[PDB]
Amino acid sequence: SNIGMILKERQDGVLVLTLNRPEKLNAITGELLDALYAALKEGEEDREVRALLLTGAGRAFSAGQDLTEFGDRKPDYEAHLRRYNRVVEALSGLEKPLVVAVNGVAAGAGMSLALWGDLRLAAVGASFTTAFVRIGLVPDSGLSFLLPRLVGLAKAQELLLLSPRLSAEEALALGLVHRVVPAEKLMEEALSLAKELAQGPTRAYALTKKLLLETYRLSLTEALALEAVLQGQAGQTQDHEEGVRAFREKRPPRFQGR
Amino acid sequence: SNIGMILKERQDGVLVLTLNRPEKLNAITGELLDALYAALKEGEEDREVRALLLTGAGRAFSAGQDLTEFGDRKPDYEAHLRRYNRVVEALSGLEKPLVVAVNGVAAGAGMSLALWGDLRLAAVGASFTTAFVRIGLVPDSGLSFLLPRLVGLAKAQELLLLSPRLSAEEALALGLVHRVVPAEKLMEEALSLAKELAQGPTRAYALTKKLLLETYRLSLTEALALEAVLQGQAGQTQDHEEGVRAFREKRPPRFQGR
Amino acid sequence: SNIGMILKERQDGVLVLTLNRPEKLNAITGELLDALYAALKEGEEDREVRALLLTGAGRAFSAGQDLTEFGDRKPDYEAHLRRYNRVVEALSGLEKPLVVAVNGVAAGAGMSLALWGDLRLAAVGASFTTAFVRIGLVPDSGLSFLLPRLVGLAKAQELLLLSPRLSAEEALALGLVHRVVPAEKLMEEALSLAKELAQGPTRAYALTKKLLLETYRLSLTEALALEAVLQGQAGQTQDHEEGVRAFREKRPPRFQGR
Repeated sequence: SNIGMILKERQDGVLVLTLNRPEKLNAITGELLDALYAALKEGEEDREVRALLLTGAGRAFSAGQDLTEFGDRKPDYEAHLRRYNRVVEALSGLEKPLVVAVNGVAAGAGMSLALWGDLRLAAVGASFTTAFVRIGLVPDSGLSFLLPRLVGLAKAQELLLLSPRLSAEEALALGLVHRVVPAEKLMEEALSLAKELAQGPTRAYALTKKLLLETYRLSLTEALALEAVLQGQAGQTQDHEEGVRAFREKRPPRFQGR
Repeated sequence: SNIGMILKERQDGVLVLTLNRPEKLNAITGELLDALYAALKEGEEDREVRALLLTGAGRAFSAGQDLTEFGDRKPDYEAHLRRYNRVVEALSGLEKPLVVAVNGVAAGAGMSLALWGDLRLAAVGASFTTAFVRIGLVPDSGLSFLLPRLVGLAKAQELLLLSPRLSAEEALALGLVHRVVPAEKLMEEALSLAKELAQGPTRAYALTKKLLLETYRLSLTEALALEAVLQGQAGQTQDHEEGVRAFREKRPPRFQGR
Repeated sequence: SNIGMILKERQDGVLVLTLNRPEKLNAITGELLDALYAALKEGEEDREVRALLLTGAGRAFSAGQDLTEFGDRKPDYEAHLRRYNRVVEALSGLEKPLVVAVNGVAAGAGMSLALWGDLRLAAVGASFTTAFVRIGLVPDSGLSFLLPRLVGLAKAQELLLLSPRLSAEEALALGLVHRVVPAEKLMEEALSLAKELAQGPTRAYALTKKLLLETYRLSLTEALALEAVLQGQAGQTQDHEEGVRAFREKRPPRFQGR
């Protein structure tokens, strides 16, 4: 066990975060979410970290909200989500790339959290279930935002209203993940990809993520203006100067994340 | 025939609505749309109804607008659509799940209407054609909203600008429908699914539909806030209390739609 | 060579535009963009033009921005994009249909430009690479707007963050293009399609493009209102009157683009 249930380890330029309540299928609590927030913040502030990798301990990625967090009192989910929505905000705006390695079941808010990865891998055997509807709830933790963007509205309707269990291979066909790998190889493959990202142009990744997060709500005119502003920022980086020299020399760039 | 051209029948918890102008391929008129509005309203108000099913009589689902509704006068489609857009608003915001059973051709506004189903089935032999461009018109009745969300922008461009006729099997591959079934089994299968939905958590369905309708225009911050508000509502339902007990007991929930 | 690097030729009702810096893979410069703007404007103003076709000379469609346009000075990409974003605005709002024929590599802003076609064809052998990230930049020239709409967010993340090279066949599977044809047949097929569009209801195409450009940022209510306004305009065209007569007579319509 560990206090706060988020294991942390640095491998090169990668901060590896592991959801660690395996006896409860990494069920989500406010305590866990505070620890996840703190770990994301530490990774973003750490100049030795250029990428993050998120996975689960044990057989699950996460089964979603721990229903025992709430008393027998009529629940106040508006207040709970207003308090803990900052964690989704933190994932959404992370200024470093995030790889997610889905090692087992991802259900409810566990599915929400997994889908915040920029690049997502699943083990053979892993699964995704929206789950909320089976207990009379709506999608939360950003799932109503992410799912239609990732899989389109037609599949989002079916997945949310009927809550089927999806295999890793079905997840891959829909865009819930980018790659499926055998369970014994998932962490090796996810870490290799995270290490490659940790050598990449971290600022260009950060700014690209911002453009993607906003794309659907902007007019074309607004999107062009935002592209201009963020490209202005990316153009002033040391990494852009390096990138131009490496292309002229037809060699690999040596990026530093600034 | 029936006055207003919308047949209504209740089977258990399902209101079955049938477009009924088969001699004109269920062509849409203002009269028909007023009758459809009234039937949707009655179904939403009826405490014995937990789901709706929409289909067509005869060989078509609907061939779209009846061009004979308009005189030889220069038409005023802005005024016509401003008057009848309330029917699309009613479909979009329905606080009960809607199944559509596409029994034959769905063209123009008939395609628009079919695509408002939450879950959509087509018969083998049915077809979808955007059609508007073939008479020099633009998509209406919400088709410009729904089509890019359901099939993505690339397919929406082709479907709208070239107006190909799509088979049921092509519709399934694009996400225009969720299932294809033999013509003789379509109503049995669509009714079975509607009856399953009529046993489900109707409030969670209603509130999920609201999140989906708004998802693309919201910022992540706004989407999180709306998730919090609607989850607060879903959390106060009798069905959520039931859903938690049924999960703890690992048995099927017995939902009532409140 | 030609001054401004945009070849122009009219074939029937089609203005054919060819990017013409083949020795530099049709690399984009401000000079080229001014010439492209001017050619789009001339085609839109020309009453003998009902469709446009855009392609590249030589082995590339376009390799994107010419990095030699900028001095050794710290670049100001915000000012550069604010100046040249009008060209993307011009493509986005074109009141005639645009076919793109991707004859070879489309990278960076060359990929951006190709994806503004309403209908897009690629040669066998052509390729698409987002490219910006390889020099530490973000997507520009509307690519952050178009790519998630065309391929969905999951594929847009991978394509932008990892910048794989996509084959024509991969592009087709994602929706980056609508058709793949042998290199020796690309211009014949693209011209045939452009000529068909040049016989179509040009106003309905123009107004449909406007609805598509706005669809994701509008509420359903706003989208319905915009459908009403634009359908009102389309309904007053000579082509709509023709379209109704041709459907009643079950013969091909003879559209004029007004």
